[PDB]
Amino acid sequence: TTPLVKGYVPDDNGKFDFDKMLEQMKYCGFQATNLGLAIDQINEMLHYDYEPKLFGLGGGVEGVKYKPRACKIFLGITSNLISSGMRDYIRFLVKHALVDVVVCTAGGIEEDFIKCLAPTHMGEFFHDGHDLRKRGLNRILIVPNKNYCLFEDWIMPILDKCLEEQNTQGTKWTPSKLIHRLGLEINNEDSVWYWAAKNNIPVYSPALTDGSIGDMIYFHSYNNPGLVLDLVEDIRDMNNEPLWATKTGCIILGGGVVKHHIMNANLYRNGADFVVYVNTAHDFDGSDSGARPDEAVSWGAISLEAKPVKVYAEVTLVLPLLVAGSFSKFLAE
Amino acid sequence: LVKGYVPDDNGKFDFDKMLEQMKYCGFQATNLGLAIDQINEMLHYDYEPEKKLFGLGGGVEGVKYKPRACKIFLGITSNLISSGMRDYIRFLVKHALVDVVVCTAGGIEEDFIKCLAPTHMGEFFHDGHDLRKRGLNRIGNLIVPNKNYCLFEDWIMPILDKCLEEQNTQGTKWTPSKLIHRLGLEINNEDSVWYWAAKNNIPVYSPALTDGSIGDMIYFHSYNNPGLVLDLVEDIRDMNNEPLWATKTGCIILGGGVVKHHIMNANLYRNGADFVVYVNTAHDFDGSDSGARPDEAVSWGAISLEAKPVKVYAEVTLVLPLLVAGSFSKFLAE
Amino acid sequence: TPLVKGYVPDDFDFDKMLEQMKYCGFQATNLGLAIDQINEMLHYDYEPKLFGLGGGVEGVKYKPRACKIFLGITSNLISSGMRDYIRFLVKHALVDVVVCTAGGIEEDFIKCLAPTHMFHDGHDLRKRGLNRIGNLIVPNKNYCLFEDWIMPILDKCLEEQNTQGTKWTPSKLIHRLGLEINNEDSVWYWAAKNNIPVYSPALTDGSIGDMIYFHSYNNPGLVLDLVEDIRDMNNEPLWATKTGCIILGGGVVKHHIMNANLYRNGADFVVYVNTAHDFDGSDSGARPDEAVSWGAISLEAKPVKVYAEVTLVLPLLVAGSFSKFLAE
Amino acid sequence: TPLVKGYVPDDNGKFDFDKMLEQMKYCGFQATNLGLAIDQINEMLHYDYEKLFGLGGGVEGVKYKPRACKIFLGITSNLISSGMRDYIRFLVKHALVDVVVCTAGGIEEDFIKCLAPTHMGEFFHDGHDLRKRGLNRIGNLIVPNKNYCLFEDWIMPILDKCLEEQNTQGTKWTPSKLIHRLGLEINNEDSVWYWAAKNNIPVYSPALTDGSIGDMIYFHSYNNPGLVLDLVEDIRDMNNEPLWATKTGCIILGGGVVKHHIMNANLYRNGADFVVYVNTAHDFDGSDSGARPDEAVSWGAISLEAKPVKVYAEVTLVLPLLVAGSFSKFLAE
Amino acid sequence: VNKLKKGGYVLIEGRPCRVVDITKSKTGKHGHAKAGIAGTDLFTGRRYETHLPTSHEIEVPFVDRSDYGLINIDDGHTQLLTLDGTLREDVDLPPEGNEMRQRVIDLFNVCVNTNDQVVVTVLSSNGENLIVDCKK
Ligand SMILES: NC(=O)c1ccc[n+]([C@@H]2O[C@H](COP(=O)([O-])OP(=O)(O)OC[C@H]3O[C@@H](n4cnc5c(N)ncnc54)[C@H](O)[C@@H]3O)[C@@H](O)[C@H]2O)c1
Ligand SMILES: NC(=O)c1ccc[n+]([C@@H]2O[C@H](COP(=O)([O-])OP(=O)(O)OC[C@H]3O[C@@H](n4cnc5c(N)ncnc54)[C@H](O)[C@@H]3O)[C@@H](O)[C@H]2O)c1
Ligand SMILES: NC(=O)c1ccc[n+]([C@@H]2O[C@H](COP(=O)([O-])OP(=O)(O)OC[C@H]3O[C@@H](n4cnc5c(N)ncnc54)[C@H](O)[C@@H]3O)[C@@H](O)[C@H]2O)c1
Ligand SMILES: NC(=O)c1ccc[n+]([C@@H]2O[C@H](COP(=O)([O-])OP(=O)(O)OC[C@H]3O[C@@H](n4cnc5c(N)ncnc54)[C@H](O)[C@@H]3O)[C@@H](O)[C@H]2O)c1
Repeated sequence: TTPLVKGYVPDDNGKFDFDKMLEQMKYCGFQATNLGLAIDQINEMLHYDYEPKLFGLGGGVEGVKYKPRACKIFLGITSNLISSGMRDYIRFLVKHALVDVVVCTAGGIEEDFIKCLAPTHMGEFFHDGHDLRKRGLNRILIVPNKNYCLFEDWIMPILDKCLEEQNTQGTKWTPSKLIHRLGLEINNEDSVWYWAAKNNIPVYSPALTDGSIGDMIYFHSYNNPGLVLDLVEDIRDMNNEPLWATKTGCIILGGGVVKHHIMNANLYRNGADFVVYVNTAHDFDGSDSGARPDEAVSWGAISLEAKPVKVYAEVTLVLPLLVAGSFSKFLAE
Repeated sequence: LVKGYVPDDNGKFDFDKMLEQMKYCGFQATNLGLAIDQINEMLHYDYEPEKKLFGLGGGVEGVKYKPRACKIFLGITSNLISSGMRDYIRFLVKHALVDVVVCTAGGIEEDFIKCLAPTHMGEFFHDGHDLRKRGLNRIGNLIVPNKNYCLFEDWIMPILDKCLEEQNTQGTKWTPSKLIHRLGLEINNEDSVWYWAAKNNIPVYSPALTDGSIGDMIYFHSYNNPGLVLDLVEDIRDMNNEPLWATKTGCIILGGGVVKHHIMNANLYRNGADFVVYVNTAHDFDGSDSGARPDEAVSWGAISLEAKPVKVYAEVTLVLPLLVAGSFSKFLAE
Repeated sequence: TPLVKGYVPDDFDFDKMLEQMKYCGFQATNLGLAIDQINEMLHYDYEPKLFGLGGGVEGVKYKPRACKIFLGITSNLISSGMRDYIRFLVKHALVDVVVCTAGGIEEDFIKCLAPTHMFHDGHDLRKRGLNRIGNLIVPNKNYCLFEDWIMPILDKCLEEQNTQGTKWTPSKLIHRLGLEINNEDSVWYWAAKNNIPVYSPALTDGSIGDMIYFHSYNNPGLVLDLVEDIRDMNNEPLWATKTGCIILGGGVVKHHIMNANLYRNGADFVVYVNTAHDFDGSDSGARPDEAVSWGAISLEAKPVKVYAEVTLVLPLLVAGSFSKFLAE
Repeated sequence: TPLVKGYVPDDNGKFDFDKMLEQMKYCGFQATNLGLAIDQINEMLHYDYEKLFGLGGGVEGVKYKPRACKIFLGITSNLISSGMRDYIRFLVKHALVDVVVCTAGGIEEDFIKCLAPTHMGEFFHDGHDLRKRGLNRIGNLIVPNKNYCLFEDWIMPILDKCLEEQNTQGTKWTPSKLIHRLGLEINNEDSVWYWAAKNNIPVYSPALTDGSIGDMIYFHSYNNPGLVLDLVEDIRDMNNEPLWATKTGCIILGGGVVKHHIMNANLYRNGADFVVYVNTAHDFDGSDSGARPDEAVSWGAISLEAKPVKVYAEVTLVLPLLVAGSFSKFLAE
Repeated sequence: VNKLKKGGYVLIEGRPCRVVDITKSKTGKHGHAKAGIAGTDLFTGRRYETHLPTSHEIEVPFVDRSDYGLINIDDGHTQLLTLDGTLREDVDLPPEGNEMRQRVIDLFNVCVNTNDQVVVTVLSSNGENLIVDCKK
């Protein structure tokens, strides 16, 4: 008495209905069943409400529409998603304050600010590593060497004012606080970080030193000594983020420290209510990145009530449909 | 230039616009946009120097057909016909946009079984012992029931007896492809991909036809009525001869295995395929043919050196709907 | 629940490390448990059907087993240096039957005429007349050497079919070829001398099939009948009490042995070594539980899969199990 | 243009395990890499040129080895939970490994194993069932619940003492310094960290808060406020570690934060010299974990002269042969 | 903490706090079993966070709501008539920003030459007390 496999047949006339393909992705089978179930989990998150905290209130910027939600949404993004064309589908999620908190790796924090400062070039996976070094081109998708130098000119002043403020006004800086101040400083509507500063969305990176930001902190300390970043205050803030909400949902795209920090934080909450994982990793090696949603339920990161969905696919293919079949419909609605 | 489509602030999303920029999103999405490009070139290859046109079709009334100068081969692994991608495949055969299909024994058996009864959906992590205890068979997250395979036995056994009778009296020599052309003509359900291939004279070749449900049936029939002979020698001459006349060759391999090799070996005769799109989930580090990159295939002269091969590393269930939407549907309307 | 303790290196004994592999976790746990499954197959005796009797060749040690062993090798394995470990298994009749694709069958015969050699640009390899499989490249000259040897045997097989009415199949041709190579180096020669059947239902899918195509336009009427071969391959597992499958790789080789074991209602012992995952829905990627679902593996049996390249796992597997049997 | 020749076993029944290893480079595919890897580890040990390393702490009853080689071991949390801990303990006891770089979970596991051991399992168990029975899962290895309470009781007094020194003697704590103190405190020969503390082997985990130790730091902060962990001082120490060496050799078993931290640090000397990566990952996703040594060459992390070797396998299978073919020969030598 | 229902009282950091939040964890990697209790100070309206184990108890502060007749505004302490009939000048008007302060005075004034008296409310926790409501 279970559902029947059935694809949507293409139109004889030739005007394909992309809307009808999206609806029938769930019944195709294999990884398409996952994409359809992934759309369903996010739809439950955006349209959640109860009769007694409101989230997605936003910062009340004019000319922008926000809709209130009873669900808190944590988005885990690896550096790849803030380096690929998935930035346009994440800026939209932050601008309308559809995501309450973001946790990102340090290269991703550095990429948004460099992207707003300068553009990214296209390239191939099979490119000679030795040659790319001679041309000073990094690889991930080519982000040029000159790009980081423009970023260095921007970040160094904010830290110097942070050092001046720390000694004079007793401001104890942490990694999250540097990013929120850095996002306010960019003042570019292109940035996902500017919108989080305007809409009061906290961004947390536990290894902020691992990345371009950490090298700039290192050079500044020799020139201006004594800057201190306290992880103890940051772990106090991050762990408390899930405790407040009636329900919390985790859209972790990619794997790594970001998968673990959001899942670890949800332990204090007894487990995340809803979750979607999109990555290209397998559980055979015993790694955390490839660990299936089942392993996360083992240590209490996922609520036993939840029905976690993992799409075993590159995010660049799965997310564009995921925004189309969930967030776009609710905001316009 | 790396780029993306911003879903509109008023929630206006053009799915067409999402598909149009895929090429510029980066990573695997670039490969999906590039894949749509080569498949479109195959449909639009019609050119001018008699002239050889492919896709003329069965001539059946009430169905649109369009003539093309380029000859297109489709490699389908058995899982794809079990998957909902069968409906997208039926569209190519019905309009005869694909000239020849190379499909393994399991896929051939499934299209005829699908007409007889439907395949059920499920989860990858289900007990294998329990599934067997419930008399269910599993192909990934799909569950073809035990009763369904018996239905294929009832239909195929009479056609095979007629095949033996023709060999004894009219001296017919039966090869795997000929057996499927007769089977497709006799399905009598418009649902079958093979029914359309039979109607539009599309040759379907499985090298290991015994390696599947059809082979257990062939074996079981032999003991009751001995004498059937299936000659690979005739099939190898026909299948290798296929690529010669075509002005250009369009190789679309979805999956990997004997099917990737069978079509790829055949393309060596004319010195290589001219347009190739491979969608699969395998890596070359193990030296396998299945995971072999397009470059390994270029090494033995299976792909034209001139051709720009495209490999999308993804489950086909997610890449083919965009590939059909962005290429064949528009051309038929054009 | 057993503990996790790795071998403590002495402030090295490779044999002692192999004993603690079952206890080092992850894929090492499986390589250790896999060695155990191979050991169980060799040391199983049930009083009532002996197998591995051998060809009686003088100077060669052979041991009786109440166990029938099916070894499925993808073509890449015969191509690599794993050929020597596979040859050792057939010389001592440890493996009763072999299922291999036209590339492995062609490879053993071609290496005897000319040897295999050890990121390379694919276009450049065609320009140099080189065929690339992994990091192993087979020269284009090697294929011509196979052509000279196979053509006369094919002409003789047609002549026998025309006059003595012998009906040929893919397995028969491989045994005839093993008799012609007459080289103990060949895996197939020791299989033939020891009366070990080798099956390949897509034999036309490879160099042997391409060679058949060229032969037909010169000497027509040769028939390679699949109907007879399927009856022999499916009937191989029925007579014994126990059957063991060591499938190195996945595909036609995996499906043909497993499907045959359905006729005995399941294969008693199995070890799978392939770098493949179940997400794609593919037959190769399927873990043992999908194979159990059809009924190919006995429900009672405990299957083992090592998610690793065979090139790393098998040298330890022969060392950890078969070498002990010959020593015994 | 060498031949592909495998070892042929002896007819009598004797199999030389040494002779199997001699032909690995000549057996093809990943065996070729495992044999080629053994060569690079051998090159590191026998690279003595006219800068003192591997001297050790001079502990009695322990064999020690020569200088001219800094070795950085990029271990992940999974390996320490596995029985590869025995191989790592032997490697650091003899000081061939000059530096430890590992994630927070490996740091926590070594100590908990001292207090209590790990259990086996398998990859197929309802994650819900395991958690009901109070058992965490890491691949097929189960680390029991009690093992985390023993760690808390051991580290809590040490953290209070660390705060007292900052409050009274002004000691500025950073993540590496806390681990060295915990290494001395355990005073247990079984621990890999104890030997590093005795042999002055620095342990550098950049995101220490992402694990049990960080969760433990948070619960202490409420009862005893004001504990501060700085990343600014840690990045100065970790980044400068490659600079002081005749040559630098990386053995990154695994991927992620540990791969980037060792490689990024080696960018300081314009690129590391000898490297062996053993990780189950590929470059299609563009992830840091799956990157080929070639992408690392594009950043400048690997020296152009360096021959990077990556074995696309699981460390749990590659490592036992790897010590056998390289380090064991040197100690006896 | 086994009886710590929300809506009851606790002393957190020395400020009487009304429980408005509490989470309990069975056990886990985090460490041994812990519990986060949260409460808002009555005087400053500020929520605070604490983390503790089980099998323990937390200070509870005796707070009693108290109405007294407003007799005079003694320049910030106010004459207040107790139900007993004793006179207390200890209570001072609510501080600045607290709109209660304007609502006490404006209602004393509406009432001073009239026959209606103001009733104030001064919630009292030990020595601590503040006019939290007023009424004619
Ligand atoms: N581009 C980069 O990855 C990048 C850039 C700068 C620095 N770094 C540093 O590398 C370290 C580790 O990075 P991480 O924690 O983001 O992990 P990672 O980038 O190594 O990714 C780990 C896993 O995430 C998954 N994944 C990542 N990108 C994916 C994609 N596009 N599609 C599908 N799956 C994907 C894969 O399963 C992969 O194995 C951090 O310290 C980070 O600051 C990374
Ligand atoms: N459903 C079945 O696969 C099935 C059913 C019955 C019989 N058989 C028999 O099994 C034998 C081997 O089957 P095969 O040759 O089709 O190979 P296969 O199905 O085992 O697939 C081989 C490889 O193709 C690729 N692949 C498969 N499915 C894919 C997908 N959905 N998306 C992307 N890549 C994919 C992967 O690289 C995979 O490892 C044949 O003789 C066949 O008749 C299989
Ligand atoms: N050497 C060759 O690859 C070669 C040569 C000539 C012809 N062919 C033809 O190619 C067709 C398909 O080849 P196939 O069915 O033998 O296998 P395959 O290429 O379909 O392999 C299927 C899967 O098996 C696994 N695998 C293969 N070799 C492995 C190894 N050494 N270690 C670990 N895992 C391994 C991988 O997961 C791979 O994706 C056959 O019909 C064959 O005749 C191949
Ligand atoms: N045991 C744990 O995994 C564990 C425990 C507690 C905390 N954490 C936290 O998880 C985060 C990342 O987890 P991680 O450090 O385990 O890295 P990870 O799980 O991200 O590993 C990244 C990659 O390393 C490779 N890899 C991992 N294990 C391997 C193995 N056994 N053999 C071969 N390749 C292997 C794979 O490419 C994998 O995708 C860190 O912040 C860490 O503190 C992990």
